[PDB]
Amino acid sequence: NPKAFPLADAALTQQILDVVQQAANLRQLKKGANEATKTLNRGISEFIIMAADCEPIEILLHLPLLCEDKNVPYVFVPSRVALGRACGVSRPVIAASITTNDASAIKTQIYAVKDKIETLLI
Amino acid sequence: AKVVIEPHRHAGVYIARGKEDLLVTKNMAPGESVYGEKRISVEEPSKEDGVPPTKVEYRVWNPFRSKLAAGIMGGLDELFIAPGKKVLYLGAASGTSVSHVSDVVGPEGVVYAVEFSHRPGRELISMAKKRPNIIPIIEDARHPQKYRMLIGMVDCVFADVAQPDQARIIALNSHMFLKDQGGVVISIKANCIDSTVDAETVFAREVQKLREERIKPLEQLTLEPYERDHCIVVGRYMR
Amino acid sequence: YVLTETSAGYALLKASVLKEFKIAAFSKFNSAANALEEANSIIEGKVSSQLEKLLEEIKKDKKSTLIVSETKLANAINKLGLNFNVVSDAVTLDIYRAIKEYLPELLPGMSDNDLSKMSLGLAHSIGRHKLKFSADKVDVMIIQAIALLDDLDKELNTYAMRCKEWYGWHFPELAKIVTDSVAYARIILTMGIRSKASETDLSEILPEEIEERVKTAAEVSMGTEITQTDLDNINALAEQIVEFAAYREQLSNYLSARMKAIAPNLTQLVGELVGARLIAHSGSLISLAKSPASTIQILGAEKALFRALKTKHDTPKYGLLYHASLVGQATGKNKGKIARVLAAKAAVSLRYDALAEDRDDSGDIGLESRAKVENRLSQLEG
RNA sequence: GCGAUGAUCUUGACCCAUGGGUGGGUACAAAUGGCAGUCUGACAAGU
RNA sequence: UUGAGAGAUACAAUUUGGGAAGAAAUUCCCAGAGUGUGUUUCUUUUGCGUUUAACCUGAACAGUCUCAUCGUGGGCAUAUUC
Repeated sequence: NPKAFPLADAALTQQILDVVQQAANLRQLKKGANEATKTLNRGISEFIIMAADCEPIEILLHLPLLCEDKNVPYVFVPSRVALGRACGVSRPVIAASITTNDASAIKTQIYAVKDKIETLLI
Repeated sequence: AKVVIEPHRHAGVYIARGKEDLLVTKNMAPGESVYGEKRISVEEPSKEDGVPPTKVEYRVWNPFRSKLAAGIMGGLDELFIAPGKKVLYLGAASGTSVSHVSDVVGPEGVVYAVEFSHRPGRELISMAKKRPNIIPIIEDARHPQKYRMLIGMVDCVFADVAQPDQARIIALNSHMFLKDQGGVVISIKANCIDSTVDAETVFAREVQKLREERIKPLEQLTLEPYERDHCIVVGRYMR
Repeated sequence: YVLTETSAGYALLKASVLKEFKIAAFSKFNSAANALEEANSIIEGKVSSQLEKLLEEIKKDKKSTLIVSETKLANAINKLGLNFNVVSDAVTLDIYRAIKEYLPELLPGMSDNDLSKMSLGLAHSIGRHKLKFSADKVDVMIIQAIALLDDLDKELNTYAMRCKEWYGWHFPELAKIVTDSVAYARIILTMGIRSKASETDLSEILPEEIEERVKTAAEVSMGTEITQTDLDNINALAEQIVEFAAYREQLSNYLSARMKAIAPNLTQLVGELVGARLIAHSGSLISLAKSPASTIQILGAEKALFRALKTKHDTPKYGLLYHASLVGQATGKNKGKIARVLAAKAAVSLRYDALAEDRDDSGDIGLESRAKVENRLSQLEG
């Protein structure tokens, strides 16, 4: 899908599934693009992870528009089953959101991965 | 009571005083809501027969949305934007900052909106069916010889892009449609070029390339914190 | 020596290097199809009609050494049978820049006004052409029409009750028997006076067991009787009521093909008036399809909902979706869950018809959504 | 060549050295006019 | 860190360009540059990372049962705490 941009390589995909998996431990995750849309409206999201092979893709494309509205970074990852399987749910997730805490123990990895994404957008 | 609106140190750019501090332009196509903005209806009271004296509408204009407003509020003495001139507005990307340029350019002026993206152009033609001075082009901004038939010429040029090759991109336009002693107004964003490094080296090599393509920057400054890490650069071509 | 590119003619400059800032030749095109295909011609590098005409007319004294601006225009004129030598150096040229500085001075009867108006009218045409849709992306007319329809029904029962107030003098005993507006207008538009009670004009309008009551009502009614001029104004008025009654039917039939035009899958899900009022109360289509499905399931009744959010009570669970037949087909506990499922798929069909591919494809993918809703409704009835 | 068949007199409100300004009703259009921040968000059904 | 180079700031003194007044001396209003003393930033010199320096991970060690939540009853202080 040429619409899937910016699309990631292998190692960044493994790192992002890891950080998502650790946030999925600490009850600090929002699942489903509906909830992620609500977090983007309420302004509480660090960033948005969206499955690139989501068929049909029409259900997803508004989120990066509102992302660059509120200046919130985003990354496409090429498979949904590893995403929702990394969220702790036994059904596919196509888009998920990470929330914001000034005392969460995984903060440094969040900031580093955000720096990778701001490298990807430029 | 009502405020009074006096002209600023460039014509077409007006300032509201004093309980409101707003940077306003001259509305010429009313009833609009570019973003659901308000409008200000003002007049000068006279004693004449016929109709009451005219309420020349002024529309507010924020530095939080357009870099050109923040360049006015940041401090400036000379400018190539005035009522009547012809401007080439490189990159618009929504069509929202175009209408303020069409306001401030006057009815005599013609604003040429440059775009190469299919999604925001539907709002460019939306603004173009509203105001009788706005010519949109969905054209490749890199190739001046692929839209030379559509456009005539302009009197000054505005660069809203912040691309690492923009020193070529305005050059093919500056060699093509701009006169001698023409005005070149650029808005370079520092972290849009590269973000691993300080901004002063980027600004120094960019003003170096401005000296390379025969642009004379008469004043360059960081704006003030209405934007973060950004510069607007004013230079004249073949001075 | 010089080919001039502009959308009002093709001009050879020899001013008839030896130049005198005049014209040697110009060959004119000016219409919608001329400027549109010339606008495609500079973009494509395409050889135009008047370009080949300008290569044909002048030759051997101004065209042995021709400088073309586009380097793509060096190849086609290079292989011309008239044996020309074509170079393209110094295209960026002070004389070439100075062509347009005297372009209202070289074209007779043209100025700076008609170049800008034709340039604007060409920019709108190539702008509609490249974006393959209209200049406004027409969706506002649904918002107009559904604002007109309810006022049409308001005039309808207004003038129907006015006709009842008028005609009650001659024949009061009818409104208790027949209550519909349209059948009230048709009966008076056929019958005339109550003394002219005929059977077939009853038969085309009413059911029979009502018709005998209208006939026995036509006997015992002893209301006032008056001249024919009033009867003329009454039948004129009833013709106006049946007239408007067909007119709002034509308006809804207009809203039919427009709703199947813009959003086919939304139309297959909830019909016309439901998503019509949702697009209306939202404001647009694109602002609606960007919304969460939870806001969709309760868009409508804003104030009772927000009141419940203030006073911390049960938030009401029906927006404008309270009128579709699927929601109206369940009972009091099955109903709200079907409503949540309904917005849970309706957001998908809004994003289907939202993002500029299903509009050209006329819709086949709300049909699956109806299957997923129906099968959930089947298990939610056991 | 006047009127109880109404004659008379008063309820548009004010201020100033024809002129000037407020005051209130109707219709129209718009609101940095009213939404802490336009619902919750993982199991239920059967055996 | 101590060396070695540069930069920021304040107080006192020194000095000058523009707007108003005066023949001058002098005064009113903006702007700049010098001399010392304090505060202080960055490259560079050197020690150090033995990498048991820190963090993350499948962890017998949450067992004398643990944890949350709503109640209830006492003690001390005068969004509570025990």
